[PDB]
Order: sequence, then structure tokens, then C-alpha cells
Amino acid sequence: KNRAARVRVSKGDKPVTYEEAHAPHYIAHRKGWLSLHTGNLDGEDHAAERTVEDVFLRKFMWGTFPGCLADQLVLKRRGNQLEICAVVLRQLSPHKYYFLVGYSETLLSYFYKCPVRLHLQTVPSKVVYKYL
Amino acid sequence: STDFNDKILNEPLKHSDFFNVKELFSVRSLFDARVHLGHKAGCRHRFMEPYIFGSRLDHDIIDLEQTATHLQLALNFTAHMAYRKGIILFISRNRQFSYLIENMARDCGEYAHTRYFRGGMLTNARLLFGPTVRLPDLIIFLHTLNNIFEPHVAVRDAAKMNIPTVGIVDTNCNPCLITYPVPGNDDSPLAVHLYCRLFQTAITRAKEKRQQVEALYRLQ
Amino acid sequence: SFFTKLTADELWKGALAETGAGAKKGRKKKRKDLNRGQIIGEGRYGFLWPGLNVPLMKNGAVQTIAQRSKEEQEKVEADMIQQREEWDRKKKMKVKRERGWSGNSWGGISLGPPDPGPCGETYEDFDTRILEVRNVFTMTAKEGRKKSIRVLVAVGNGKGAAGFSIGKATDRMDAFRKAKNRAVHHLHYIERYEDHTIFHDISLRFKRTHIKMKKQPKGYGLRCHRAIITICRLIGIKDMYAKVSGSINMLSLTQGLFRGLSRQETHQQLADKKGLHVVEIREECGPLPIVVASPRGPLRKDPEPEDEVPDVKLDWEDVKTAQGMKRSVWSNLKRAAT
Amino acid sequence: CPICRDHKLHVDFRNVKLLEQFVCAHTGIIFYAPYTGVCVKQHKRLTQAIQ
Amino acid sequence: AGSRLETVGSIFSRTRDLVRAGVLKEKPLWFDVYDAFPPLREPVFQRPRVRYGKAKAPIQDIW
RNA sequence: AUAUACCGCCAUCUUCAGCAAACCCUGAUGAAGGCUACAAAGUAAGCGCAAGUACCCACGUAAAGACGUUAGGUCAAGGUGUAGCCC
Ligand SMILES: [Mg+2]
Ligand SMILES: [Mg+2]
Ligand SMILES: [Mg+2]
Ligand SMILES: [Mg+2]
Ligand SMILES: [Mg+2]
Ligand SMILES: [Mg+2]
Ligand SMILES: [Mg+2]
Ligand SMILES: [Mg+2]
Ligand SMILES: [Zn+2]
Repeated sequence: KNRAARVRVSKGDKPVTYEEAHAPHYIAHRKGWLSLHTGNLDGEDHAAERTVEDVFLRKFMWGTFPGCLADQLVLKRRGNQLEICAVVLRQLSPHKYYFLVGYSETLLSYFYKCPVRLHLQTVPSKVVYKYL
Repeated sequence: STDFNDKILNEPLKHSDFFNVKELFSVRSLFDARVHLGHKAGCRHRFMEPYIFGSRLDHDIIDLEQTATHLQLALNFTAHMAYRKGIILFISRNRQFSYLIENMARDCGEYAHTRYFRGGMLTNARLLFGPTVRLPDLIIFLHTLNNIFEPHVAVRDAAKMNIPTVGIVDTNCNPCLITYPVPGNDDSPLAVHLYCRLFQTAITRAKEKRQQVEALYRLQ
Repeated sequence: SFFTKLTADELWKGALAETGAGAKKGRKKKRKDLNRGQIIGEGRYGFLWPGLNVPLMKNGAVQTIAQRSKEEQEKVEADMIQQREEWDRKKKMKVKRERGWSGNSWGGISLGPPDPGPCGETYEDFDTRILEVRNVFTMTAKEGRKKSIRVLVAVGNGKGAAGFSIGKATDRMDAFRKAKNRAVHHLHYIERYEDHTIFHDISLRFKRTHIKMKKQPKGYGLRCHRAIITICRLIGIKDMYAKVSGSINMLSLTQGLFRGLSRQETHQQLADKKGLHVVEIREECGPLPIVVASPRGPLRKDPEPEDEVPDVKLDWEDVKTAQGMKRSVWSNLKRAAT
Repeated sequence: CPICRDHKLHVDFRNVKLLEQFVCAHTGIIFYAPYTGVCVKQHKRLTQAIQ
Repeated sequence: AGSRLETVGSIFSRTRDLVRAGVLKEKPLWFDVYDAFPPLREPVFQRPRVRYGKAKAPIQDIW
């Protein structure tokens, strides 16, 4: 039985977002990609570097906004600008949100030698696409 | 509110025949409609014996005197419920009279269920229809038997839900759980038409009398 | 390696190992959320980041990056450990449950009022008692042996209204809910004589269970099978004797008890039926007659036959007890108030 | 027991309100010790106080 | 919470008893009409039997 | 060391269509069972099938294929519970 990135059915008490609710075979059919860059296009280079950077960014944001991310990040790369669109929760204080936004922007910019912006979209609670 | 209810709801309960249902029929009318013909003596039901006049050549004859008394009571109950604005639901699985009963229900402003009675219509009503649905206040069985000669499951379900049931019980029926049994012939078109006309007339009389009494009270 | 680290959800899933071949047929560990007490911006170096773990503005001046002294950080860590251990201790400690018939038995345990109904219906007045919990197993084609709970519960208001129900569920709590919600739709009403006992002696047999219930005077107590004591407390009966012979099947016992208590002729019913006064003669009240019920309709002028010798089918146990030949080391024992 | 667990409860012949709780209001007979759970000592004191 | 025990008493008896007990706060719409004009027989469920010995149906042929 | 503690990814029936919570009913309120269309107690959210989608059509092939079975495979992808070594 296929297990890859599938949230198996339950008694109907498990809330799941749009991303979780959709199995791998729905990528490009019902769900897009969480990281957009030119590394994987034909004739382009640095796919491995982009993948490693994406993985580190995801871990770093998860650990830097603990219990705040309401859904997976979206990593967009335009030229050398890196934009992290993050959906977060309206629990942490705005002071701490701003502190962490500035902190993450600066640290990631210095670490990856590129201008990094972090766009937070706040929601009251995790958006539930369906109940599994 | 108190005086309104006292004089509207409880006023008719002080009279033996407030709606005058006895005039709607006579033993002669029932006879002419053939209300007195039952099934063969072999199909007879043990609980229908008290209402059977006899057996004319292995054919049961329903005592139309008892039918007249029972029909008086059933019509009076139906009239009082219609006056009180309760929901009256006509049930019958006789496909020969499904159309007629539905038309009578629509004309008299009440409801009908002449189709396959799905399980739980009454016992599971809140889930099936909605938590705030209003169940019928009276169920009138024009044929208490289903299409396999068994009692309509609605009879048992109505008894469960405490919905009074008027019901025409033939000599092969089981009147034990029917609140107001009316021993009669439920298979002749004449008899079924007479029953439909009687209930329609009683309900219409009750509703119009309710309106008239309300107008009389509210105009003063 | 940083890149080989996972999240708390995945780590706890793997460590606890709820799902698995072991849990398939039962062929402990506690999920501790380690992010509970942690504060964003608190690390072992004791840095005070303005705007994250300390107030941004102090007395109108923007604070600046500072570090707690070593002793201050030690104090903070000690306080954190204190909170952790207090939370763990309060988690480990448990409240003592009020046992039912026995310490480990579900029977006799209260379940609370039945859940409120949809159409503005509430049963706070009702109390629910568990009479039995079983683990019935059925062999299914695919899932080997399948475990289920059959619960018997009795609800009642203590004012006559009482019913019982069987709930089936894979989970014990769902079984309880089903049973106690179904009970309230199947309430009997039991006539109680003077609101403390039954109207007359009842000998009945439901399937292979015989129940012999005796009407008793005030203050006699409930000398009945423990389940009957529970059901009688629910119904509202204070005083009655009851002997259960034959099979002691709990469900047959409950059903037969309710059948007997529901099919009893009140004194008013007897007086109406026989067209006579029903007269009570209490030994405590001397020869004074007490008309407990009188016919609603006319009263018979016929004094009723005086049968010289009754034809009642006596019970050998009653006869033996009356004659004093029943010397049981187990009868008339001293027991807690019931 | 009920008497020994509450030191404010005193078994004294003038404490009729407490003494009544251990006499059946319908028969007037002092409940035997297992009925109420009172120890033998406190039951003897209760019986003496009731008398 | 009307009792769903259609085999125990009649709808009238169950409704009356529950109202007396206080389970039913308000009498159902039909209760007053029933109490005023009851049927000739109280509708209590009875399990039918088959006559076995010398018992015969009291129906007499109409001659 | 332990796949007979697991997460992770899967084989298998599956070249299946059923799994179903929450209710209702039947069986005397036992384990249990719940269908007849000229219908006779079942209603069912959700998952699956189906549908939708990719390739060259609406066909076909992919993909998908639930709940469960084989303590099926993997502690040697990695992580991890328990246990074990630390000159
Ligand atoms: Mg496969
Ligand atoms: Mg007929
Ligand atoms: Mg113990
Ligand atoms: Mg395995
Ligand atoms: Mg394939
Ligand atoms: Mg498909
Ligand atoms: Mg193996
Ligand atoms: Mg192996
Ligand atoms: Zn003591």
C-alpha cells in the first residue's frame, strides 16, 4: 500500500490542510510546488544547491517560529532575491513576530549571501480543508 | 394567552360531539359502501373476532354497529386534532388508492405517505429530516397492512413515538396497537372512498371551525 | 548532522509506536510535548533579547542585548526544572475513583446525567448506573479476533421513572454513551407504594431467572441483589426484599425486574377492579382500619366469598422461613446501609 | 468511622441531633455497628448515650 | 423523551406516567383529546396465539 | 541485538469493492442481524471505487487502489524506544 506523504484515514477527527489532504500524485494536478526555482528546468544548474538551501530554510523557519507556522512555507527565488511566504498563527505577540522577521531576514541574508524577505500571513487557526 | 387557550383548546373538549361527525355517516351509508365485507374465515385475525358479526359462507361480516361507534370515536379524535392544528399523516400501501389518498391529503391540507416506508421515518426522524422536525400528531392508516399482508411498520413506530393512530382494520388485520381502530372493509374502492371522504370532511370541518372560533374570540 | 533531524511529531510517533503489528491485536509510553514550557528566546547562554524574551522598552529606553550572570542563569534553569518536575508530579498523581460493587468492577459506578436532548430536553434529574461491562469477541473474516464492549446501564430519576439499555461499541466510553442515551428513550414508570416500596409481593421468572420480591415496611432497607439495589435506588424504592434464584444473568435479571415492577397492580387498580374498599391493617396501628384505596365507581354490596382455605401456590422457601426450619449461616447477616 | 473521622462530632447524651442519626426513625432501634460503620468503641458509646 | 416501549402499556398510559414522573414537561398535543374521548379499548400490545385444544373461534356462521 | 517496539517507504490479496463513525430497528433488550423496487427497517457523513487528471480521443495504458491479512520486508537510507560496548 502506498504510504508516501498520505494522511491515512481516521475516525474523522483529524484536521488536515489542503497540502496534507492531497497525495503525491496530485502535484501539478491539484497542488503546486512549495519551492519555485529554475534549478530543475532543462539546461539549468545548481539544482542540488537549491534543494539543500530549501531544506535548511524549512528547518530553520520551523525552529525559529515554533508552534506558529500554520502551513508549509513557500520558497520563491527571483534573480537572487529569496522570498519566504509563511502562513502563521495569531498566537505569538506581534512584537515577537516582528523581532523574528527581522532576525530571520538578516541572518538568512548573511548566511546565503542574497536579499531575503519573509512575508507572514497570519490566520486565527490552521485552515482545515477536510476532516480525515 | 391563558384565556385564549382556555376558550379555544379546552372549549371543544366539553362537548360529546363538538364537530358533529355523526351526521357525516350512517350505518346505511357504510353498508352501501360495503364496509361490512371482510376476508375469508381462513385469513381472519384472532384480535378482529370481537368486531366480526359472523361468517356468511366462509366470508366474514364486520359488525357495522361496532364500526359506527368506532368510526364516531376516530372521526371525533381526528376532528379535534385538526382543530388543535396537529399534523395528520395518512398512511396506505394500497397502490390502488395511493393516488386517491395523496390527493385527499393535499386537498385537506394534511400530509400523506403512501410510498415504501423507509426504516426510521418516525424513530429516526431527527436524524433523517432534521433535529427540529415536527413529527405527526396523528397517523391515519387507510390500510394497516403492508403489501405482504403484514402490519405496517408505521403502526409499531407510531406506538413507539406515542403518535395516536386511527386505522381501518380489516378482518385480517391486527388492531392491538391502533389507538382508534375502525373495523371495516379496506379493499373495496367504495369503502376506501367513503373513508377518505369522511376523514377529509371531518378535518376540513375542524379547521374551518377553528378559524371561526378564533375569529369570534379575536373580534370581541 | 543537522539535516538528519526530524520533528517532534515524527519522533514521538516512532518512539511511542502506537500503530504497528503489536497494536494490531495486542500481541507504556507517554507523549510529552517538549515545547510546552519553553519560551521563545530562552537558551542556555541566558541571553536577553529585547522584544523576544524581555520587554523591548525599559523605562522609556530601548533595551540592549544583555546576558544574565552565571548565578542568574542557574536560578532560571533551577526554576525551569522545578516547573518541569511539578508538572510531571501533577500528571503522575491520580484522583481516587469511587468504586462500585468492587474495586475493579465497572458495575454500580455512576455515569452522570444522560446527555441533553435536541428539542430542549435535559435529564440532569436522571442518574445513570453501570450494571455490567463485557468484552464480547467476534471472529471476523479478515480482522481475526475483534474486541468489543457490551455495557448494560440503568438510568432513573428516583421518582419512578427508570429504564435500562445495552450499548455496543468498540470503545468503552462510546458504549457508555450509547447505552445511557438509549435508556432515556425506554423509560418505564414504576408505581411505588407510599413512595418507598412496591405494592405487593412479586414472584416472577424471566427466562431462567426467578426474582422473588417482598414488600417491606419503612426503614427495612434494600435487601436485594446488588444490581437490584442499584436499580431500586434509581427507581426510587427504599425498602424491599429480593431473592434471585436460577441463572443470575445480569441482563435477564434487569429485564425481569423491570417487567415485574411495571406489571404490578396498585391499590387503586385493585379497588377499581374488584369494586371494594382496600383496607390496610397495620400491626403498629392496632385494629384501626386504613382505607388505602376506594373504587372510583360504585362499590359492591356483596361481601366477597370467604374461602375457608386458600389455593395460593405457596413457596417452600417462604414456608420454611416462617416455620423457622431455614437455618442458613448466610441469611439475616449484618450489612452496610443500603 | 463516621464518628472517629470528625473530631467535632461528640457522642454526648445531650447531642440528640447526632444520636438520632444512629436510631431508626421508623422502628426506634439503634442500628447495629456494621450498618453505619462505627467502630465497636464508638458504637458502645453511642448506645450508652442514646440510653 | 417519550418511552419507546410500545409493548409496555399503551401510549396513553406511558405518556400519563411520564408526565406524572416529570420526564415530560408538557403534555403532548393529543393527550387532552384522548383523555376526553378515549377509545373503546386501551391500545395495549397483545401477542397473538394460535388456538390449540378444544378452543374454537366464537364466530358463528350467518344462516 | 531487537523489523516480535516503531516512524519512514513498501510487497500481498488488489487482475478486489468494500471499510464505515453517528443513529434507528429486530432478536423477550444474548452473542449477533438488518434484504425483496408491484419493495418487507434501515439512514448514513467520511475513505475507497467511480469521477476528475497525464499521455494521443470520451478507448487504452499509466496513475490511483480504502479498511484489513501475512508480528510479510527493511534497526544496513535516515531517525528512533529498549538493551548492550566506551583503552
Ligand atoms: Mg503498488
Ligand atoms: Mg383488507
Ligand atoms: Mg482493589
Ligand atoms: Mg513487520
Ligand atoms: Mg499501476
Ligand atoms: Mg480512479
Ligand atoms: Mg517477521
Ligand atoms: Mg528479516
Ligand atoms: Zn471509630
